[PDB]
Amino acid sequence: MKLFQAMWTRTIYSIGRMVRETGLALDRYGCKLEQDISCYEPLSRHRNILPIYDLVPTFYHSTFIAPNSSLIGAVYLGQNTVVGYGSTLRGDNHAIRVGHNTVIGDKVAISNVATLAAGIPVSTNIGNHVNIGAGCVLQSCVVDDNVTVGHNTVILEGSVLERGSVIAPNSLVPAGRLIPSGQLWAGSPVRYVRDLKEEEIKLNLEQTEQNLSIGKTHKSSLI
Amino acid sequence: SKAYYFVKNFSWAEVSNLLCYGTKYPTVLNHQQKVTRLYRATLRRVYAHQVEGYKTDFKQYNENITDIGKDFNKMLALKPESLELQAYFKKYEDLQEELFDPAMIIDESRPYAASSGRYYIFDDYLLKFDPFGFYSPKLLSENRPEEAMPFYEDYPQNDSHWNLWEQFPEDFEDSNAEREAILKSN
Amino acid sequence: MFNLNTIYLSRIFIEFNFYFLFFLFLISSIIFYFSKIISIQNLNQNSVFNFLKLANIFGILISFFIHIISFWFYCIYSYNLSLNIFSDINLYNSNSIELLNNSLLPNYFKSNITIDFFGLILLTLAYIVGFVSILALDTRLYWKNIKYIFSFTIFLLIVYVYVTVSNILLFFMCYELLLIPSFLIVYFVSPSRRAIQASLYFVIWTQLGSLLVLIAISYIISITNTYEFNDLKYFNFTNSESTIIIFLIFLGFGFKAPIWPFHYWLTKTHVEAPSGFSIYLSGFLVKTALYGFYKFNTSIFIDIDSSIFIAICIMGVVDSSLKMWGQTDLKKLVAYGTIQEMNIIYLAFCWGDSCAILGGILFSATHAFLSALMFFLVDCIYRRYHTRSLVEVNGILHITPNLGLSILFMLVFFSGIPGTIKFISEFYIFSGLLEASPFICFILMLVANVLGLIGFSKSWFNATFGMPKKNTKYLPMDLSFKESYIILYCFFFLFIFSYFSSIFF
Amino acid sequence: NVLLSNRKNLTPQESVQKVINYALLQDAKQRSRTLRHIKASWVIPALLFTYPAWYLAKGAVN
Amino acid sequence: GWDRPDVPLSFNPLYVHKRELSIFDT
Amino acid sequence: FQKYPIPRYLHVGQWIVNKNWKWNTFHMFFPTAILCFMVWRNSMISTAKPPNYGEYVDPQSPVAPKAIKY
Amino acid sequence: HHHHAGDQADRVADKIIWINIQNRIGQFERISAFEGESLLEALQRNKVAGIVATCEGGEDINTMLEKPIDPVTYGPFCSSCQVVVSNPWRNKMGNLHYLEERNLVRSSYPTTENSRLACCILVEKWMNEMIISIPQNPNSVYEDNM
Amino acid sequence: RQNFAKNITTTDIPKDSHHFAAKRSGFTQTEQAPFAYNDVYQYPKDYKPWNYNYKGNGVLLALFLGSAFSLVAYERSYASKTGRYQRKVQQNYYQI
Amino acid sequence: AAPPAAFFLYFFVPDNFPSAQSGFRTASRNPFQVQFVFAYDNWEYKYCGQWWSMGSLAVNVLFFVVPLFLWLILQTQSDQSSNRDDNSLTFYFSNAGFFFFQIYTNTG
Ligand SMILES: Nc1ncnc2c1ncn2[C@@H]1O[C@H](COP(=O)(O)OP(=O)(O)O)[C@@H](O)[C@H]1O
Ligand code: FES
Repeated sequence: MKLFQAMWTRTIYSIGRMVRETGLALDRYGCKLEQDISCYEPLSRHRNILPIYDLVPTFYHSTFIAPNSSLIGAVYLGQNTVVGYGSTLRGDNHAIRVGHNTVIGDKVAISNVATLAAGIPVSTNIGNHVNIGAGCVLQSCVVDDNVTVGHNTVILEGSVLERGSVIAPNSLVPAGRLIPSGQLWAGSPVRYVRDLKEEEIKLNLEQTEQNLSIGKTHKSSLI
Repeated sequence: SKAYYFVKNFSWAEVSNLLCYGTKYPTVLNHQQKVTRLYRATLRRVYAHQVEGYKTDFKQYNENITDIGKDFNKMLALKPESLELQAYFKKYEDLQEELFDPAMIIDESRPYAASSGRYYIFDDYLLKFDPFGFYSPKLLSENRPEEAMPFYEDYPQNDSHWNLWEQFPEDFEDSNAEREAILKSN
Repeated sequence: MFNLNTIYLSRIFIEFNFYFLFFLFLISSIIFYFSKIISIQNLNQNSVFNFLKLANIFGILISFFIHIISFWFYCIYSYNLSLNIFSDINLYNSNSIELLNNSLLPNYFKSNITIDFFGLILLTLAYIVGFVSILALDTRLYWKNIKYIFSFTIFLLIVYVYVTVSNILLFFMCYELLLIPSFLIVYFVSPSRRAIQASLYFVIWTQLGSLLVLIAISYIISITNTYEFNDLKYFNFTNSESTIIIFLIFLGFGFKAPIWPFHYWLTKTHVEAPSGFSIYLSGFLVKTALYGFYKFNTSIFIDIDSSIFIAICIMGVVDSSLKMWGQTDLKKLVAYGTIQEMNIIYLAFCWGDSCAILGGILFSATHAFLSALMFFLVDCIYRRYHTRSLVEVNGILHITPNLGLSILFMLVFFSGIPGTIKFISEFYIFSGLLEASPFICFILMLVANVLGLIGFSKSWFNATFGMPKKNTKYLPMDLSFKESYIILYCFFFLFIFSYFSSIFF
Repeated sequence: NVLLSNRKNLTPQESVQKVINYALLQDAKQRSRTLRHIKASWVIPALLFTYPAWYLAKGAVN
Repeated sequence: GWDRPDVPLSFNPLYVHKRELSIFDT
Repeated sequence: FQKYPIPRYLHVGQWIVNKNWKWNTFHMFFPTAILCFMVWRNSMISTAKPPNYGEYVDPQSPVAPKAIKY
Repeated sequence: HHHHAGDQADRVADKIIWINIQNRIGQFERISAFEGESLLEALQRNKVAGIVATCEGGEDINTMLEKPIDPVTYGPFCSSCQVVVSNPWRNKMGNLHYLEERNLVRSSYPTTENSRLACCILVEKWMNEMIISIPQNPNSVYEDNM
Repeated sequence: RQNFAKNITTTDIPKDSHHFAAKRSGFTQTEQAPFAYNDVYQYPKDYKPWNYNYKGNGVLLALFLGSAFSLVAYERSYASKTGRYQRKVQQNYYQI
Repeated sequence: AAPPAAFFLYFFVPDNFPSAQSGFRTASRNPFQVQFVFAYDNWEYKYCGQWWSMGSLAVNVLFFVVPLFLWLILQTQSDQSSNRDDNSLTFYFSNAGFFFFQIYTNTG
């Protein structure tokens, strides 16, 4: 019975597409007949929010999304979550879920792999109070709460980062690896570093809160 | 020693060389090697005919082996270019030919024996093979991804490709719960 | 107690099965074309290809099922029809029954459907061999060439129209229509690089044969301005025209059903073609030449001696069977076996409409199933060991024993144990040949059933036995359920069709 | 929403297991929705264009 | 008596094909 | 021959002992006997036999061999 | 190749095969090529004048560059990639394929006994510092100007 | 390559997690990060890989019903062939 | 003999989909085995008339003249059938073009 609703939705969408195309073509013909060239303007075609057919990005009013950024497909954002300048989140294949009070840097690129093994989520999941530095690349990974990732870090498919762990800048987490809670790891073949202390965790939390506050201030200034 | 005398398309000259010497090409052997190999072949044949025979006489066997030993001791001390050594070689090759049996007893330990290779022995590669996980545990991840490699599923044993679209339970509730919740929130 | 209900059941089933297949094909084609812009596989889980696959498989199976019931109807119909004219001994009455037309669908190509036993045997072979071949082509179809999933439904439709017409022109057109799909399959689906030239060889020989058949058909059509097999009863051909026609049709149909001097194309095409299409080519396609020839052989009065044609067929049998020893490739060996039994079948049609045609009709189905089984076994070996040469693979037993058991049982069935239809066909043809030519019968029997059998058996036994020592890190697993059931069904069909009704044959 | 829900009261293993299960369930729902949309995209052309194609073929042949 | 090891894999020696297989010896 | 290991994945029959072989033997033997009994019972309908000792075939009886009237 | 775990990559400079060329205008050129490649591909990548290469190397399945030449090959198609190879390297090249000789002797411009079609040459190790000459090749069809 | 999904919805895959435990603690400065999932398949413990694990009655019931229908249909056909409403059973039957 | 260095190998069409059954594990091939696999297909004659004497001239001639022998034997046995009034080697025409079991009905 829901197939009938899907069929009706597709028919309505196609008719709307036809109407829009016919209107734009008539406007271009009017251009020409009027010796107008406004419709020849080569403006940028970039869209801040690009929804695939039924995959529409969804976020709260409290989220900051840079006009340079690109959320495509099923991208779900929690409250007080900021995406930096030029970041791309492509959930055309599978969804990208981001928790609340999470900061995503400028040149972070998040995508998903086509298929994975049984029991491994193929989408991207990011918890709450998570800091991701600029220049990071993320693919089909699980990041728990209160996790900091340094700049220019690559996290591959099937990776799991437990709560409270820290990844040093310029690192790589190999595919299908677990990084336990409350530990610091560094290296491209990422290697174990001594367990975190209370002062380090407090400083990381304060830095994440300050970054979120600065992002909120930037969003307020932009509007 | 491989006993492939008759299962390869050999001529008599090759078989005679293999019977007298452990090779088809006795010209690449030293003088001592040739003498010792001919002595061993002659003693083997005499044992096969005068100890494991039909009506065996031990006294005659002892006499013949003593004479053969004397002759081969003379043979060893000669020079390779001498004609007497060549005559001795010819005599004992003729002796090997004259006692030739189309029904030689081949020891069961030889590579091409009658009962050789009767069983296929499985190596550790086949013993440790288990695609499905009944005998050895199988990960749901199907493999352990090594570093510097992407995580990819193993190739299945049966690549049928005769599959349908994904099957779901009847009356499966698949509404956009997250989208509805967020839209209700704002 | 035969009445009009059975007559109309048979006719309605014959026509409506075709329309069922055609509507399936049309709906699937529309879905394929209008779903996407490019009409190539999307390489994801929700590809239309999946659906298409199921559809095609579905339809063939279902149509086959309907066909079976349909086939049974015809049998009874035909039987009683003969009776209705055998017992009409009173001089005042005559069987004058005139039927009506269905009000739901039109007659395709404005023709009245007529069917015979051998045509429906050909249709059944098309159904079964097409099902097996399409099952043996899943791995070959992928990105940018999935369209050829539709080929076997098109083959079924063409063969249906071929076997259900009394129009000699539509007959020839349906025979000619079979070349383009075959060439396309060999050209675009074969993985081997040598298949590019093999397709050209296939085309050029098959088209030379088609040109000869075309000359004969044009002769018949121009001399007698008619397109019905019935009208040929009221026109006589002179000796010269009859000789020309019989020579032309014999040579043209022997190009496709490979007679002695023309089998190079068949050998190359089997060696290079994909396994599924090889199954279709040996199992069914060559049989299309036997049918048409038979029709054109039976509708004309020929006053020539058939010794030359019989000698050509026997030379084909001898030449093919003498070459089996010196084959190391298994697929080439299966191709040579196909050649010898095809020539044996083609021999049976060299006496006109006599009782020799029954053995040929049965042995056509026998060869269809035997060749399908042998090529499927070769495909299984090739996909397991990545080779089909005796010098590279042996000891198929002791590792994956089911394949070796299948090979041995295939060898038994090919040898012709008296419990199957191979023995029955051999008995028919050899009894007739012994009466017609004793020394020829003995020579053919000795050459085919001893020398060729020994070569075949050597090449197949050596691969089954031995020790597979070379690459234990890459040794394969045994048969899957699909292959096991296909092999078992081939064996079951042979054994159980040994029990068909004796009114026919 | 398990992801938006507070999970600090659990151990990290429990939290990651809960997140993984929620993600798998949502993935299955999204897969079902996309599959039904593509099924509708298949179904519509058949109903729209099967009769005109049959009309074309019938007018051509008989 | 003596704890014998498992049956050795040398019981099935591997052939090495020192010579070419002629098509006249098929 | 000395025993050597057989891979677990192979469904081959080297040195196999089934611990439940008695029940399997029972459940393969008795239904086989019943099936053979049914086959024999069917086949005794079409079984011939010469006359017993002390009996003669009357040439004019219906069971006696017959010729054909043309 | 042959490498072990942890080894560093080799240098492209050490793998370069050098070709020495006399132009159609009497000037000298030095060209870098690699093994497993045809001479035509190296010459065209290095933008060497004098070759027309109308057929652009021929077909793609049964080519002249495979070490055993397949019998049912069609051979070169335009004979417009001719070069002249110096004595030692040309002698090491060997006798010509009959199809290549047929295309060489049938060209509209004069040839030599050292003439050799570039797309029929597979670059080898022993061709380092090989000396060749490329006089201008003939034009064939209208589209050669386009 | 295969593109189907493995996280099915019809049922949960039988598995156990006690096998292949993760380390999660006591790491050195040179070893690799531990793996994540580690779950392995669990078989029903009554499964025989060497035979069909078929415990149904549907195939036997269908074949038996088909054979019984064949018998009754033959009885009806024979009764109709002799021009009778039912088979006339003779008082004595003899070898064919 | 040294292992072959140049020989005909296996080849596949561009963009071929590989066969991936049983885990898709392919081993290295043996040069002598591949050489034998592809030797016969590419073998050819060297000069005109080489075939006649290749092997046994008498046996090759006998093989060449086989079809004539079969035709002559068939002719002799046709002579035997003619005087005994046996089945001759002719296309018999006794059904007047009516096919084996063919439905012959009318409409109207
Ligand atoms: N392909 C072949 N063609 C011709 N002769 C062969 C071939 N293979 C083996 N032979 C003959 O069989 C013999 C096999 O000996 P071989 O097993 O190679 O002994 P070894 O392993 O000690 O060299 C050789 O001496 C050779 O004469
Ligand atoms: S480029 Fe055409 S022949 Fe070389």
